[PDB]
Amino acid sequence: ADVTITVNGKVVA
Amino acid sequence: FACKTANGTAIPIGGGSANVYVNLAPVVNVGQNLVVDLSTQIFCHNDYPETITDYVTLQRGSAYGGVLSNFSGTVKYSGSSYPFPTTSETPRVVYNSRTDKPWPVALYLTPVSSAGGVAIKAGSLIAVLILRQTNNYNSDDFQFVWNIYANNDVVVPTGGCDVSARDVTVTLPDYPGSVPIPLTVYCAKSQNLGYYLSGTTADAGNSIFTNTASFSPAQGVGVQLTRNGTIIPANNTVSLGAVGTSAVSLGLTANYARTGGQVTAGNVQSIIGVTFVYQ
Repeated sequence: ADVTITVNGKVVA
Repeated sequence: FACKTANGTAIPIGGGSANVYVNLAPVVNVGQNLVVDLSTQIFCHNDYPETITDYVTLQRGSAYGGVLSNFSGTVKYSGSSYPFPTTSETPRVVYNSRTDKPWPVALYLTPVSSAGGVAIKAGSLIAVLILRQTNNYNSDDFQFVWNIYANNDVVVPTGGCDVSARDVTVTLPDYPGSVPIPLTVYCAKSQNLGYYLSGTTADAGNSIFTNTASFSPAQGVGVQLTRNGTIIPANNTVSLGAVGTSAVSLGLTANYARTGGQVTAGNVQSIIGVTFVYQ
């Protein structure tokens, strides 16, 4: 790929 | 003829090959991409200008090395352009003062992709340059090698277009919030561009990237990208129309989306590729 996107998140308890 | 780099480091001259560390700032230009402007990185002078004049040419067989070995392009040498790898000896540059003057050389690459890039880490070989030094008073005629190494990490563009970042990181608000992805593209001349996404998906629609968070991963959810509210499946090309010299946003937003079963608490991460194509 030309660009790598790292997407972070969280489902809170 | 004696030379040093931008930070003042002597280049040991003649005899054996020298490893010369330079800073580079590669960018797209019209029809060719700058790999490295050496004229801001290598400076030379003559220690006897009252009585000796030094002449230096770039010899045939100068070429990219390392990860750039298979590329061709051009060398701008003293203001004129020649094929690179070099196929003839260039005209001479004259060194005629004790004051440092640039070595007036820039290396360019012929594009082969739309918006591709080649990573060059600091310490890697960029090019192998063969120099020939003569003068105006005797028969001295010696040829020697400068191995040009990267002093800094870069990505050399191999296409007509370049991106705001090669590695983008975004953080969603806590579920179920969304986040815009800052990512744009521009081109040296106008080009018609599209792009597609790559990665592992979890869903019937091939549009929810799997949650690959290493620690305490949430279950039942992954990451889905949209442009103007329209879901973008993997491996389905999105058109950007014509992109010119000002940046065009890809228009991407990240969202959580359900993959089936109960959504459980925990971390979420997805790694998604973007690839550009000419249309």
